Amino acid sequence: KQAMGTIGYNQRNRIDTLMYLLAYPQKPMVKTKTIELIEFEKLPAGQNA
Amino acid sequence: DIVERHLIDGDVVLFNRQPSLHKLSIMAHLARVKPHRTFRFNECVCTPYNADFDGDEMNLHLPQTEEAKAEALVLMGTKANLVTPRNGEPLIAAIQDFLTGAYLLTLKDTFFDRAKACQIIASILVGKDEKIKVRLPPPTILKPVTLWTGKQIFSVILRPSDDNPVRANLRTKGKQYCGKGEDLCANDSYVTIQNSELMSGSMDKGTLGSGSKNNIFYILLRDWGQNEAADAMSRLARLAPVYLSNRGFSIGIGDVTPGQGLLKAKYELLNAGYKKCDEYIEALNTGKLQQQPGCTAEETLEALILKELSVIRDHAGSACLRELDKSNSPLTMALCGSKGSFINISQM
Amino acid sequence: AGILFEDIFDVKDIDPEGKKFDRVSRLHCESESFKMDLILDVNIQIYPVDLGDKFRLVIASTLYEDGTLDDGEYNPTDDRPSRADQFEYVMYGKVYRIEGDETSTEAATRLSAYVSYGGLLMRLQGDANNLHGFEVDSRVYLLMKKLA
Amino acid sequence: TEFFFHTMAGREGLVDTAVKTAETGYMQRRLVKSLEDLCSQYDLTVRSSTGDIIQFIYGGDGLDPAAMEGKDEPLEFKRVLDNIKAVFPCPSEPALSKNELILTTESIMKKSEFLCCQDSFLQEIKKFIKGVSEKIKKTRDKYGINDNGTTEPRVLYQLDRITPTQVEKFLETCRDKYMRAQMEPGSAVGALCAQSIGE
Amino acid sequence: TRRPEIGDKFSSRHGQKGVCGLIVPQEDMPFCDSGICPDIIMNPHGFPSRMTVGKLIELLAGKAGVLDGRFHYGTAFGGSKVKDVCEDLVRHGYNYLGKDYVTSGITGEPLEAYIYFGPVYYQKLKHMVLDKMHARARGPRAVLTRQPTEGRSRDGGLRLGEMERDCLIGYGASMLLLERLMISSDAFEVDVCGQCG
Amino acid sequence: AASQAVEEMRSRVVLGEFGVRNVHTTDFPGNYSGYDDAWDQDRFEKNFRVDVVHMDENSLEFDMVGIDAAIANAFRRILLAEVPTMAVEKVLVYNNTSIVQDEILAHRLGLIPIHADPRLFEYRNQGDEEGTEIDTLQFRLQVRCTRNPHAAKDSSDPNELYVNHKVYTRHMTWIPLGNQADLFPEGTIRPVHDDILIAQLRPGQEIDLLMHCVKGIGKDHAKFSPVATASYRLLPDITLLEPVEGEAAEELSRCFSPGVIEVQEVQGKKVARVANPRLDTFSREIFRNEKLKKVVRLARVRDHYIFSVESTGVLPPDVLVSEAIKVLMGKCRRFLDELDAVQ
Amino acid sequence: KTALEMVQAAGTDRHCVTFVLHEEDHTLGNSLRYMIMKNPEVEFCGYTTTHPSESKINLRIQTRGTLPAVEPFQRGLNELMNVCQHVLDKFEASIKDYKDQKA
Amino acid sequence: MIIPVRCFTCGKIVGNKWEAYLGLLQAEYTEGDALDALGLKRYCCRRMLLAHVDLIEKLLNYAPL
Amino acid sequence: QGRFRGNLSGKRVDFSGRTVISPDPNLRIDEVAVPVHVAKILTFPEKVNK
RNA sequence: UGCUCGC
Ligand SMILES: Nc1nc2c(ncn2[C@@H]2O[C@H](COP(=O)(O)OP(=O)(O)OP(=O)(O)O)[C@@H](O)[C@H]2O)c(=O)[nH]1
Ligand SMILES: Nc1ncnc2c1ncn2[C@@H]1O[C@H](COP(=O)(O)OP(=O)(O)OP(=O)(O)O)C[C@H]1O
Ligand SMILES: [Mg+2]
Ligand SMILES: [Zn+2]
Ligand SMILES: [Zn+2]
Repeated sequence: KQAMGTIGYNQRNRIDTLMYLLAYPQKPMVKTKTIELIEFEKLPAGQNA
Repeated sequence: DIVERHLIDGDVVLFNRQPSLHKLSIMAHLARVKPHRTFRFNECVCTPYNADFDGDEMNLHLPQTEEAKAEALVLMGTKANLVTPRNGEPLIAAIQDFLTGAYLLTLKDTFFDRAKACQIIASILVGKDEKIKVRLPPPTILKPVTLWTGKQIFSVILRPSDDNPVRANLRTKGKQYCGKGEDLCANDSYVTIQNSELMSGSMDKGTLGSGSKNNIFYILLRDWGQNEAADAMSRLARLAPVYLSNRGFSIGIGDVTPGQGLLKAKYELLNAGYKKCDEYIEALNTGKLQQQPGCTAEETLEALILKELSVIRDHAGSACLRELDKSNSPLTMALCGSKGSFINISQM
Repeated sequence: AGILFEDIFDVKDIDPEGKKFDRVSRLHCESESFKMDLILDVNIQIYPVDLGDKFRLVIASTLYEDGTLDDGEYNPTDDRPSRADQFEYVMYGKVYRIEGDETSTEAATRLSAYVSYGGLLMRLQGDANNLHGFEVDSRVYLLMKKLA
Repeated sequence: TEFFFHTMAGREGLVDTAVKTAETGYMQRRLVKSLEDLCSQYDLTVRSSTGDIIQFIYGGDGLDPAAMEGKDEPLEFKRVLDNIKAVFPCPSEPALSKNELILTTESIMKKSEFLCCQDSFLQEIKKFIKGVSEKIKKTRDKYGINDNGTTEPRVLYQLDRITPTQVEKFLETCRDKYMRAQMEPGSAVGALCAQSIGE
Repeated sequence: TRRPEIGDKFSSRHGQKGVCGLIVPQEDMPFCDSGICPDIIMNPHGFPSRMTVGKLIELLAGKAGVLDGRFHYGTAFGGSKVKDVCEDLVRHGYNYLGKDYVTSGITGEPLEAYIYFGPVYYQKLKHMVLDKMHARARGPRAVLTRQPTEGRSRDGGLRLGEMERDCLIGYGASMLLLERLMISSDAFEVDVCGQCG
Repeated sequence: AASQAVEEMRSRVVLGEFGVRNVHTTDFPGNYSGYDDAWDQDRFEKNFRVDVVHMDENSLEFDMVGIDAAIANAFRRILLAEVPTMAVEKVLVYNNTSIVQDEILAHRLGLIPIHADPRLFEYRNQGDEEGTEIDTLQFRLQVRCTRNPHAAKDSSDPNELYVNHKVYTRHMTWIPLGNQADLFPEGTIRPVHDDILIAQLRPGQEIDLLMHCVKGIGKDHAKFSPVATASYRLLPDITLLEPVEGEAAEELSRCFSPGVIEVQEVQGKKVARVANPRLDTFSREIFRNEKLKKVVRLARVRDHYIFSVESTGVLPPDVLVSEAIKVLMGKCRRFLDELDAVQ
Repeated sequence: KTALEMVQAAGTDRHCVTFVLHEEDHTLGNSLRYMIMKNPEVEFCGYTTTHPSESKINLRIQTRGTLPAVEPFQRGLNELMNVCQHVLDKFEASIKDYKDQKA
Repeated sequence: MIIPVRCFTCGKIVGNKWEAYLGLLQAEYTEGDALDALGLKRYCCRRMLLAHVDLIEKLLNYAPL
Repeated sequence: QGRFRGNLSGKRVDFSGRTVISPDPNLRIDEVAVPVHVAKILTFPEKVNK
């Protein structure tokens, strides 16, 4: 719920009081079917290291 | 004149975690300035603060009076509060990655040549230990190959130099002590140290942890003062990570996988327990079931089913512990008591 | 000669409690000349042993046969005629315990010497006459040589 | 189903800890607010702020719980004796018999510096000395050790070896530890008790 | 634009929240036979007490996937089994348990135990040391009670709570408590009449 | 016997089922009785050798025999960090209308390698942000994206609709300073790959910037690292304790690498043997087969290191190894000069 | 100001010396440790890092007899320099013959 | 947002192999064979190219232009 | 938040900081590492003597 | 004042 990552495709025009974005977000390699259902892979919030 | 000088090295400074349960939650330390942006301290003092380095924020206060500074350094000194006033047990002691490192170091399998032993010994020669002689101990085996055991390297921590008057002596039982060896246990779990030299046994939480008495650091504190115990703890915290990194300690999915005999035993135990539970259910529902004293028939059935499930659990755990091979990282960390236990291993 | 003890032993068991350690084994040995039992930790990786092996073992106060007890420091690089030249497996330890036998309630004549070679345990048990010269906090050399 | 039951157990533990935090916080606050007034005076009597005496002596004996080496006992005589024997091994002095040990103990204990010590600690020291003397006597009777010091196997003297130097060192160490383990006057004993009960 | 440093909180998608303890150079990092150096080194001791076998399974599945160019599924009560990813690892020439032969970067000698390498999906949290760093000079005070303000945005100071006062009482440091709670916080000089009080 | 075990400990590193043994270097004087491990320059020069097995552009592989793990790790670390190169450090921006952030753009530009020879430049002194001809290089990047005047009616693909919408590193133009144009021929100072995608643009947006590059080492920042992957591994030597034949021999070919174990029909029956232990990666899959565990002995040669050096294209890897050895020699000479100045 | 010597105590004993080396790391420390450990007159050689924040290392040398422990330091440095020169020459010759035989 | 130029672990140049990879996706090549043909032996570059999401065009769709 | 509990028994003080903690085994047990930034803010009044 | 968080 506090993970840092992209918000949406309009995150650049969006102006909020506090926003955290990731430079090079990457979709997880081990993804649950729920991730595909909620389309989280289109907006990842982490990196694989 | 008054000069509002910056915080420099040597200033007594209070360090506290806002959740305070006992008095040891706040201690007066010596400030050393570092270019980073976090409050860094020795992890051995983590047990009093009850910190876990997962985002905890701690407070740091600077007294504005010489009298307050002296009172903080004397009464709330870290070396002067190594034991809690509740029961006298030492709280500032070795912790995870220090119990396991010292345990793997003091194992009987360890045999170091001259170069590796010299490196591990020199890994602690920093700070106030830069003005003392090394005092390389004589090797144990010398004719076939000149090898230094890990126990001598660990004892070097107790008595680094020749002029050091520390003479540590201890005789206690370990966690995996059999109960009959009396310093001749097959597992080598009887700790015996004479003249700051580890004569027998392997270090663990029972001897290096903050559990209770018989700790080597507690013995040093009670026999030779606070400074010697603090120096020994610093040498341990500087030596154990170096050896633990140079040797390598990892856990994998293969360290927790079950064996074939373990699977067969688990299947047989599950079958037997389910059959006995079905027999108890049939006895209670149809017929008369032996009622245990002090409870009803339903509570008796509940107790019997819990007993059978616990039998299955403990027998599967014993089978897993027997089928597990040595050098297993979960089993190794469970034996030394650094983290986890046999119950967690059996569950996982 | 600083030889405190010397006897030929035969191994009767290698690991009575299982293969606990990869490099170290707990050999049990019995002497032929006397009834001296020996429970000794040995390194099989560098000095392999078998069940039926028979070896001569010598516990000496000093490593030099001339009687010079000057053992302030040991230099492995120094080359000189010493006792270790006549043996194959040499260890350096300290006799850290002398314990009387408790099995015999009365008229007991058996003692046991516990020596810690850097954690490797050696219990030499037998008649107190053979253990003459053994004292606590005394550093000694063990020399073991396998025989045919 | 097993995952659901495990999550139930985890949530039960979480709510238990959540209630425990606040409950023990309130209990600690009450205990400290009640016990913060007591202090150890210089006359070894714990008195309140108004001057009323709560105890004529703290704990009945007057020892520091932080300096309690044993299980609610000031010293572990066995470990102290072993440490004295190991640190100061005198090879040029003969062993002591039971009678000689008792005699030297009675001679050393009757000195002036041991008079200010409490009687219970002296009785415990006498009991430990009698026990170790009985052990030495049993060993010498088992192995036929003669008190004259002319037994041929000298290794027999290494079973239970004690010298008057070690006896003096042990007695002085025990006396110093008992003196340094007493309650230092001025300590806030009440706050320490409140914290050691609340934690 | 901020770079990870000491104090930044990191998560590993398994509740294993952590803080960057040290930033070592690349040459100090251990290396495998292929020459891959790890980005994040995590403590194994966190596994036994928490029993996070799911993290190991995710690591193994991710390694198999990046080896064969696939996306394994970690679906609840299902997903890719361990046998399939083990076969995928053994087919590509890697170990079937993730543990690989690794040489220490510092000493240049191989490690006695194999290291568990694999790609893990780590996520950075909003908790930063830069935003949480706070230091309070004399600064401003409140109008009602002349004491430091509450929050960091208000340039406030840390509060010595009741339990901290209890600890200071237990220690017996009267002068330190007096300096903290009277001299350094709300010291003032009033005028009292000795006749009427 | 005992001598065989001592030789195996002092020459081989055995890999067990649960852990690796004999990993510490022990050939030192005083550790062994029947061996004089004292330093000898003649024996070292006799036993040491270097054999290159593969060498192409931005890739090198060579075996060193006789060197130790300490010097090998030193060479590896010098190659990784202590080899200086040229990389972008300063970024002067003029009206960057791109969606990509300015700091992110500068960070991406800094990671772009430069084909300039670092030996011909010097380290910039403390400060001196203006830069001189000797210790800096300038790269101008000016890309203005606009709509294509001639395109299809639909033009769904961005390539047909817009021009210069993807700012590749080929748009970077080296701007000579002073006499750098005469010293460096045209085409030498340029981006290495020439195909790195820096950013993507849209009509109206423009990216105008200048990049000041100075000499630096990889220890300060990873952007100066010339080698992509510079590592070394011990040469494996798989040995068979007993002759393995039959169908189980085929299992060997399936347990190890496909190219190390070969099966041959000497008498009409298949027997396995070690063909090329170099190709093996030590997957330790032979431990799964219960019967075949006690028939093989996996080991690594202690004094045989295969170095694999894949560079980023700044300079050939042989020159990289030479410069690493030269940097180590320079450190040794600097410390010797300091010691001589002390005494 | 890079390499500084420190005696074991105020007595200024040349048997046990500590060399503090600035702007260095594990590379040169381990290389010099290996090159000087083979000296038969060295009882104890060991390098350590004070703190990962600062770039400095501390080597400690204790000899057997009356060696000033500075002569083994220079010996190890010269031996490492000779080894580096030899490996450089060998690598250059190897690369040259490889280029010759490839064409 | 955009493909990084350098690999996080090793440091191999990977930004220049992105669009061509997309070409291999426009062709009949799968993921594994395309990553093999691109020259990525170690799995770190394979993870870098495979787990990367191309969010630059989605942002340019919201660009002023 | 009353006067006794919020302003008399427990109150706020200056010359103090709050920061996240990170492990560092190379320091003694009686020593604590302070960042340079906080060290420049928290000042100590030293009296000029001989 | 409210609330979401951080242990
Ligand atoms: N609804 C609402 N009430 C507030 C707010 N801030 C303060 N209050 C009320 O005021 C009381 C606390 O006052 P403070 O927060 O101390 O006011 P302050 O910050 O000193 O005000 P300033 O001096 O202007 O900064 C609470 O009991 C709240 O009911 C707010 O933002 N919204
Ligand atoms: N409400 C609170 N009051 C006091 N301390 C708290 C509170 N919430 C968190 N903390 C601090 O955080 C610590 C709680 O961690 P703890 O409960 O021991 O582990 P955990 O959160 O269960 O982690 P696991 O779930 O076991 O991984 C201890 C305490 O100092
Ligand atoms: Mg926490
Ligand atoms: Zn008045
Ligand atoms: Zn890569």
